[PDB]
Amino acid sequence: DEEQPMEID
Amino acid sequence: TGTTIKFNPPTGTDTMSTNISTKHQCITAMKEYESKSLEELRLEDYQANRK
Amino acid sequence: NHNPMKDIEVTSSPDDSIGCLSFSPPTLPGNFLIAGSWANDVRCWEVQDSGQTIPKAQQMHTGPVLDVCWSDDGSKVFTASCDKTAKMWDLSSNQAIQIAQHDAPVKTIHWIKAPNYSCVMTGSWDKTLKFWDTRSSNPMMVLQLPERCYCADVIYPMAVVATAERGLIVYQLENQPSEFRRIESPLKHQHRCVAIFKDKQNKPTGFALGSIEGRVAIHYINPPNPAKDNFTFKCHRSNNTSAPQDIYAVNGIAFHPVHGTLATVGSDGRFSFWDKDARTKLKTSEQLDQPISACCFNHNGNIFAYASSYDWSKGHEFYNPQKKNYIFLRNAAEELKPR
Repeated sequence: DEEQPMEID
Repeated sequence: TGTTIKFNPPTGTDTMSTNISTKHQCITAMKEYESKSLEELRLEDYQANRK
Repeated sequence: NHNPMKDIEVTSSPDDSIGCLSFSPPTLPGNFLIAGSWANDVRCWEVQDSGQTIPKAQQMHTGPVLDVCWSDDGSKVFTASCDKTAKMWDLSSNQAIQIAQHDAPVKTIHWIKAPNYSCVMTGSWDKTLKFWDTRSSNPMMVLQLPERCYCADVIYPMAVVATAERGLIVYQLENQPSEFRRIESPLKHQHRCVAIFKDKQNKPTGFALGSIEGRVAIHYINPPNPAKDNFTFKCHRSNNTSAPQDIYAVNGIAFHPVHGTLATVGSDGRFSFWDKDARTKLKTSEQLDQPISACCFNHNGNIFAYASSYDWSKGHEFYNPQKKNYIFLRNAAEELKPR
């Protein structure tokens, strides 16, 4: 799949 | 003991800066259940035959 | 629909929801998979390089099996159950004996191979962490936990235990198990899964921790700038839509043994692959018609096993004994290679 940035707190 | 109380997802808020509204789709997020674990509740249901 | 990823199904899968998975060590030739279920059984399949599964043996507890693990030589399988006991299961003879007893269900079981000792560690809802030599009925060591044990992991020389009420403790294991540090937990809601990860030299260096609120924490034991080097990230959520976001529980976390990347499986019925150094999401599966209850890797990281099972995330009313459970196998070595 498609590498994406993480949603970091 | 057990999950006799109906499941009702708690409402909350998170950020994505703008807040967004959220639903906690896990029973132990409820106040009636927050002091027990998923497995703990399930065993309690099994021992009472609430399947 | 049941298998949206078109992955391989383990034939003769458990009758009830699957609680735990475990692959054989590298000291065993080939690959053997163990699963405990809520029908009180422990089962063992041989996975074959072609992908075919062969059921090899089954043992029995008197209550649901919550955890399983192997011994370093791959000769014994250890099982932990809600009947408040844990068993040692000799595969060649197919006999199993009791080696541990608690006052509450036994949530976690791990094998410690230290240069100078070997034992089984059990973590239980009776708020104790106990270690057994598998010969004596008396535990070799007993430590008190801050509340009920919810999940744990071991990679010598380190152990991590997470409990109810955000209890989080790291253990040092050299010579004799001892409490190393009580961590002020980075998560604010129920702890659910923990997995230890190693540094560039195969040295255990920190852990990943999953809560019920769609969050995983990355925690280094001793980093140079903990404010920036430790972090949490959101996962197993819904979503272009203003409808409220649906937050599911993180059910399992496992690290790929060679790439150092990680997998998480969730009550949302998906698995996601992650690179915690690049802080990126590598893949997310399609949705399965029920939660993913557990996951794990084989010894060389060429089989990703995940279990499709209800997890009681919505209580008793959403349980369908009618509905089948599966264990799926996926080759995700290339999928989990960084960059």
